[PDB]
Amino acid sequence: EAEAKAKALEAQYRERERAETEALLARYRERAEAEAKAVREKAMARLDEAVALVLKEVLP
Amino acid sequence: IPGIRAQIRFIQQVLEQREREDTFRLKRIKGKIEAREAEEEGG
Amino acid sequence: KKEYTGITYISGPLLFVENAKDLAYGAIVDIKDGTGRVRGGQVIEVSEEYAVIQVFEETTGLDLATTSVSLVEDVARLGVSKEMLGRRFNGIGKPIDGLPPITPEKRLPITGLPLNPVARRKPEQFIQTGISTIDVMNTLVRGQKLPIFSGSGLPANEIAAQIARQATVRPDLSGEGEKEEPFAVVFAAMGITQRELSYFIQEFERTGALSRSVLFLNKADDPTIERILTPRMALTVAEYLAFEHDYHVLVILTDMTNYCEALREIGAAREEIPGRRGYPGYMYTDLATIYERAGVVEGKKGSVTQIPILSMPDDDRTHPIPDLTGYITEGQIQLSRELHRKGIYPPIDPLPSLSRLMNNGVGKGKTREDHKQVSDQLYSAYANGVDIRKLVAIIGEDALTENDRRYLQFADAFERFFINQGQQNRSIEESLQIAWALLSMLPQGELKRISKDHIGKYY
Amino acid sequence: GELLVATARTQARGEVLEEVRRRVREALEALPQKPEWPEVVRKLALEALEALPGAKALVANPEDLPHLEAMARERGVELQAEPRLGVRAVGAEGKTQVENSLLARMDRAWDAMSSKVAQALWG
Amino acid sequence: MIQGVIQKIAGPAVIAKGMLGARMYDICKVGEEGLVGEIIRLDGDTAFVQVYEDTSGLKVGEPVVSTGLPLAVELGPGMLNGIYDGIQRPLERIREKTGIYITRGVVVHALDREKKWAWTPMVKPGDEVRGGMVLGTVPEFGFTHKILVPPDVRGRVKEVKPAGEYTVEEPVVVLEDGTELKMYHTWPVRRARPVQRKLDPNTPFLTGMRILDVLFPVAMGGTAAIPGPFGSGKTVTQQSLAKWSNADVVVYVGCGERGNEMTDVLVEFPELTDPKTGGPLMHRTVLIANTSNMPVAAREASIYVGVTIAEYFRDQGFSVALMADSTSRWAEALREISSRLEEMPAEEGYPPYLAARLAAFYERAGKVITLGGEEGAVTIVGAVSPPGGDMSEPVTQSTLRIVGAFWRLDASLAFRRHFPAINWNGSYSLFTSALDPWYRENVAEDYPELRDAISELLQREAGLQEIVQLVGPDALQDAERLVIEVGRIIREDFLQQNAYHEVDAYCSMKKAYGIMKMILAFYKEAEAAIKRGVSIDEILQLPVLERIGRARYVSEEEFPAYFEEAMKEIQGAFKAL
Amino acid sequence: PVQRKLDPNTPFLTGMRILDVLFPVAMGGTAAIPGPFGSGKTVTQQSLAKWSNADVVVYVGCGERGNEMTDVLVEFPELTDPKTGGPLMHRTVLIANTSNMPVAAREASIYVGVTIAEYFRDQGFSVALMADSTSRWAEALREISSRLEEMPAEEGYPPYLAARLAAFYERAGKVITLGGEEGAVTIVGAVSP
Ligand SMILES: Nc1ncnc2c1ncn2[C@@H]1O[C@H](COP(=O)(O)OP(=O)(O)O)[C@@H](O)[C@H]1O
Repeated sequence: EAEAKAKALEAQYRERERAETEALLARYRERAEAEAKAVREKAMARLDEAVALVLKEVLP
Repeated sequence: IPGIRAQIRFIQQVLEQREREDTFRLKRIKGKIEAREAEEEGG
Repeated sequence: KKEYTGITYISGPLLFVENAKDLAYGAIVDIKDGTGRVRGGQVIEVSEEYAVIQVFEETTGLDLATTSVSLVEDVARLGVSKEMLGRRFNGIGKPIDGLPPITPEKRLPITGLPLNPVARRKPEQFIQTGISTIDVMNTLVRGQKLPIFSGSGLPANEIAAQIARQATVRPDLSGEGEKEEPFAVVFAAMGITQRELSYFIQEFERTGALSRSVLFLNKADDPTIERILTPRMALTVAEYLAFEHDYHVLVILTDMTNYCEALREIGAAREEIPGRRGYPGYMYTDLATIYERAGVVEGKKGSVTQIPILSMPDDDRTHPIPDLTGYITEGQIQLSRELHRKGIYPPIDPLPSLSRLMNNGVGKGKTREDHKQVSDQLYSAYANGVDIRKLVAIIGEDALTENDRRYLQFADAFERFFINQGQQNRSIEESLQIAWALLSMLPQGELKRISKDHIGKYY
Repeated sequence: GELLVATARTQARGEVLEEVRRRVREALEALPQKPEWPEVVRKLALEALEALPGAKALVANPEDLPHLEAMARERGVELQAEPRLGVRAVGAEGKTQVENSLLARMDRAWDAMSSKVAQALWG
Repeated sequence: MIQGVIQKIAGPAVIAKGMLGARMYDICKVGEEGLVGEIIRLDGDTAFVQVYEDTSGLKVGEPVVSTGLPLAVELGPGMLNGIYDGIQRPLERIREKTGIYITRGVVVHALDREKKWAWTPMVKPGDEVRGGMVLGTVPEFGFTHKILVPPDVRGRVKEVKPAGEYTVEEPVVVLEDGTELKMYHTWPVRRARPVQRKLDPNTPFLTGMRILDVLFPVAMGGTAAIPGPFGSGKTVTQQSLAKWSNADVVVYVGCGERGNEMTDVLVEFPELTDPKTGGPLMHRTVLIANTSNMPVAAREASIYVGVTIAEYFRDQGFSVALMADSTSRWAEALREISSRLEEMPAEEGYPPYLAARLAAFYERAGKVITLGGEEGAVTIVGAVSPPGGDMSEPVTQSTLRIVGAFWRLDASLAFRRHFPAINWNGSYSLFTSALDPWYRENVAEDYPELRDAISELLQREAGLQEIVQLVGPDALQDAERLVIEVGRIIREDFLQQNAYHEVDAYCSMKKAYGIMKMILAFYKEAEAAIKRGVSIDEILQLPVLERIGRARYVSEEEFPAYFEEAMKEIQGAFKAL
Repeated sequence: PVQRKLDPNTPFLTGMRILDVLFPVAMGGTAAIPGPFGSGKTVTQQSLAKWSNADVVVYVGCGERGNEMTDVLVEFPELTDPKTGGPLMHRTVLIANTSNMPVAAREASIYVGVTIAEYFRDQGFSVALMADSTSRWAEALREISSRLEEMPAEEGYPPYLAARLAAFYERAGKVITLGGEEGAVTIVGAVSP
């Protein structure tokens, strides 16, 4: 029964581990998509300026 | 032991000196090619 | 972009193109033809009226009629972004990460000369590994160049990236913390096969274990030329990491056999005057010059721990390649066929294997003062026992005395249990425990390369 | 997880940065037909002209070279042939043929300052 | 292309003229003996001739006019069955136009542009297709070979011909780019085919034997190697692999060959029973022979032709079984160049291009999913002649970490009954650990165990070996001759394989398995005998040892029941005594 | 020059008994010792010199590994010359050479100490030549001799295979210098396998 009880632990140990680690991914990924967007968004506004600047070096 | 030592001993060296020639033979060739042909910075 | 045609003469990987007054050694330019095709070639041996380019392509869809040079950049060498860290690379490094290019925080010529003679300082600090045996018998410290003698069809390779990922830079036990030690894992392969290449993707990529690492790796498939420079990258880059911005670094080579194999080809044509094994000295040179990134420079605890990693073929130091190493490097760590066969993980030889400097970072409650004699306990304790092991069909565990019969049994428990460990990531302290235990099988009437006092602390 | 976020952002910034590059590049291709364009011609035409100590003729496309009157008079006194996104020069025998592409200039500034330009964007 | 005739009568690697703008490595038409060149160095208008074909008429002013393009295999119908020169010339056509003797300038046309071969429309016009996309069916055998879009040759359809027997170069789709897919394509050897993405082994090839099929299990998509010494095993140790393979397409290619042995390959494949079919092994074999009398560059060609096929097929998911007849002659072929080209080779006359001429090429493919969306198992069999014999040839070290398996061949070992009795440490196939999943189910979970079980003894036995050589069984602990003798059967029925001992013509997983228990048992029963105190002699003198001694005399089918008795006969000739 | 070279036949004191008792030194010759890795040979050179019997200390590397190539410097004042009271470093010219060093760096390394020694020697000063991997010096020589038209058509050894060797040892003894005094010019050849 010291083996048995521990067997009963194991289930949960794999399950809870699975469920959470798998869940952690959801949280990260779906936040990754978002955070990726937010550096795009910072640029969007002040973006034009970049083109303008870059264009200016190349032009003469 | 000491016999079988001496074998290696023999080998080695014999292999080795051959190896001079490699270069020596090839070398002389290099000299030719380069002497006729290495004057492209002159023309 | 300075054009020059005047390609006269196209031989093998070499190429003349006229001019060569304007050029500074170690140069590269794109020759583009009618197809405009890019082939790439270092501009080597600048003559005067011509150059010598050593291109790397195939010269087909190529026209002597239209040739030129878009002057690319002679002394081209990397930029650098130490914070570009999610990077994964092939050879020289074009994104195998596929992530958008670095921010050249600085720009690094890959050569610059190593350290200062007056910079370096003799070792003084251990670093744990996640492996047992390779911390006990031979004990990892920072600024240590530990060659790891591999052989042919072996899983050296595995035990590399394996113990790689296990690793965590550590000196907690000494009385210091671990907060201010950045851990820089720099990884570099070469000559990678389809199979192997994915094992890579497996480890880093396993979880985010690239969470502290970069790949760089010139396939066999890839040109042997670009190959050469491959290390020089992370070599140079590594400085910028720890020496310029403290990390506690890990040099991880790959059979540098390859470099040199690769080296050869260049010369074989270039008429590079031989040396031994036809191989002209400077192998000598270069090899020195690489691992001179060891030692602790003042103001930087962020010193690099080095692992030079190659194999001998006939597995003798006969080959220059180990010899060389074996003259300058601080150790030796071999692996046996037998060993792997016996399934010992790590499968690392005994007496053949040794960390030359390791007193310094150990002991003193950093791993116990007792680590010392534990190291020479088990050495001789073990080694004796293989005497027994090897006299067995002659005289078995009968003719034997008890003690020595235990020293057969010691050996058995030593190899099987300690040195094999599979993939378990032991802890340095968790490694020492074992030691005690195994030795406990033998009486203290059969222990003495540790004081009884100390052995009784863990008996 | 942190590593997934990190890639995501860095990746994202590239998509932006590349866009800005493209617009300039695209812009540089709408330049040969501009009204302020003949003027630009001879700038790059001159730039190339400095680079060759030899000379022969100054070559640029239609939508380029015809406009050039400055060095249609000067240099080789010609408006010979056509290669637009640059002006190149010829002179002093072969092997000297140097260019200065508008797009190689793009690639010059772009390739470098993928850093400062990125700064102009973020920060 | 660029016009020239012989400018400077100078070797069979001559100097042409009028050849500026030249593309190195480009096929040409040269002279009048059907002669053809390769741009093998440049000097503006004057060009380094690579000379394939012979002359005995080298003089000045003889054509040397390039093509500005370079080499190509006519890929498509007709390859399977019927020999192909290293020129990819169906030697039949030649023989019919030559005679018994071979004669050049006899250009023949590789595929039948003059025969009627079925086709099928399957697509639509006003629509389009990309590379590697099915078109119709030209057939031949149950090894039916539809035709796909050749890639790099991919556009918008405009018609789709009605099914019908047509010539191979007949278009059968014309495209709205005015272009036309036809049923075959000549294609540069040098160019290497793209794919959808790289796939990797985990599945094991089986060459129907035991050594390299369990003891060094062969990987499906594998890579391999063998130095087979001089008049000392290789060739004849390589053919049965052909007729014991799970190949989709067998690709027999031999280079530099001895004519006679290909009068025992080429004319023997008809009289080979395809088991996946019935008739000629030539059903899925092309046959691509080249000899050493046949030129040097043909000697190269050979190789690079079966690459192309391998790729062509790989796309089409065909599980290439290529087996290469030693490169070393090839090596020589390059390396004789060096001298004549007045060059500084790599060591002892080894051309310097080596890595160059090996390495990319070898790691081109092996079980790799394609744009054909199928797994072409480019399973390639590297053979080497160690002409020095030395276990230290360049060629070796370069082989390192490129093959998947490697083995070496002892001669007086092999001169005996067991050809090939080799050192397994004179070998290694690390390509064997990823097949363990697959084995675990497929054969069994102790199918990988039981192979581990052998090796334990086999290398530890060396342990003992030395002491043998330090005295021999002459009063040494009763573990002795246990092992010794054990190992004997382990090579004798268990791995002494022969096509000719037709009882052991083939060997299976399960057969091997059977065995793996047969013996195991006998061993086991020896353990508890001797532990009980038994002297091994009588264990020696067991008939059931001979019952296992029929185990290469026991074919696979027979095996189940055969073995099932012997596990008893063991115990009867063991527990008892 | 030094006028006559006379008889070095007064032995060199080293302060460790048995050594000189067993195999003494004279005072300006050519000695040797092997001793590679493990059993820290460095022991000797430190203690040796500590007592010595020379009034000048001379050292360099040629192949010695980085940190250790710095170690020397460190151990110098640790060595207490009670003659001076303070450091042995007092009577110490130091030269060095790791191994990454410039080509002719290594080649000169040697030459340095030797030349200089004579200076002092000529002035009446007992100098103290030692050795770090004498054998490894030669490595470099091979390298050097490599890149040349010539070669070790010797046996993988630089031609001038007694050349550099010679003067290196011929120069020594109990000189009656130009200054008329003497400078003890003891050398120990640690080719140290
Ligand atoms: N499995 C085998 N059983 C018997 N003989 C074999 C076997 N495999 C190879 N041989 C022997 O190989 C000999 C010839 O060598 P071969 O294998 O053709 O290669 P090589 O060209 O390297 O000599 C044959 O005479 C044949 O007896």
